Amino acid sequence: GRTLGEVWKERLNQMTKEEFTRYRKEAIIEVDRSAAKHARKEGNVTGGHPVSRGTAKLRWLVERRFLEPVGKVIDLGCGRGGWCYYMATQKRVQEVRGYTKGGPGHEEPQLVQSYGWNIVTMKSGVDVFYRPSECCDTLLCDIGESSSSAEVEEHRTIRVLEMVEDWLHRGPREFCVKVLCPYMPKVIEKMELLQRRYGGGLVRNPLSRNSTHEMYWVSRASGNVVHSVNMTSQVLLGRMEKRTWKGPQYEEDVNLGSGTRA
Ligand SMILES: Nc1ncnc2c1ncn2[C@@H]1O[C@H](C[C@@H](N)CC[C@H](N)C(=O)O)[C@@H](O)[C@H]1O
Repeated sequence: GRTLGEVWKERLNQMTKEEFTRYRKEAIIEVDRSAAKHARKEGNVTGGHPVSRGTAKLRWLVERRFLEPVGKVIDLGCGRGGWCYYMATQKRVQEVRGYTKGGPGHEEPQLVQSYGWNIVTMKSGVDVFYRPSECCDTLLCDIGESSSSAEVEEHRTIRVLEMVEDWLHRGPREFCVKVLCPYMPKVIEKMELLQRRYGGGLVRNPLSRNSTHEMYWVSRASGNVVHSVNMTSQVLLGRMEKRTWKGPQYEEDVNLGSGTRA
């Protein structure tokens, strides 16, 4: 259909099992989680290992200044807690509150003791779509249930964005919101309006797998929404037609350290 994003989606759903798994990691940056996995088994809760691949993703963003976490942090759809625990290590942050659905099929928050864990409070069993908004200085959201249907994803992304705006009008100046399907017309229009009222821009995280078109709307980014999205659709589409396959590119999963913060 229209938009490069839609052709990408069509081509993805047409791949065989083996090519789909090969393609999703091609040329993306991927942190090694071996040590984190063995620490979980041995119960090593103070080794400083992140609880998921999510922290390395948020680190990429914060390290490039796409946002500057500060004050009270609320993390919607915290899952295991990768973003909460990473935010707990930032000096400007003083409180981290995470909410996640939990329950069968969903990740439960993992309680570990990486640096600043005492400032973190995660509550499971909370479907954020029904929870009235709360005040915060930094708002984070990483919700986006994928679907083979681009229309389903468009609807789910709009739902997220309308939910997120309820927390934004409260005052959070700093934010990072995952936009599951940014290429569909309704999300493009919704984002253009959201960008007018709250600034920021769409950024493609190189740690994301090629099997998802997800991009992050962060407060300290800018630029045309259509341009940014199409640019990403092109990179994703180009990775399907390579003749030389190099697989995922290694990067160390940085240690969060341990201890508590005053
Ligand atoms: N309606 C919802 N309300 C609250 N949480 C949700 C909802 N839908 C999905 N989720 C959670 O959102 C999470 C998405 C994850 N990718 C978050 C990972 C997290 N950012 C990390 O770094 O570890 C999942 O754990 C889902 O269970």
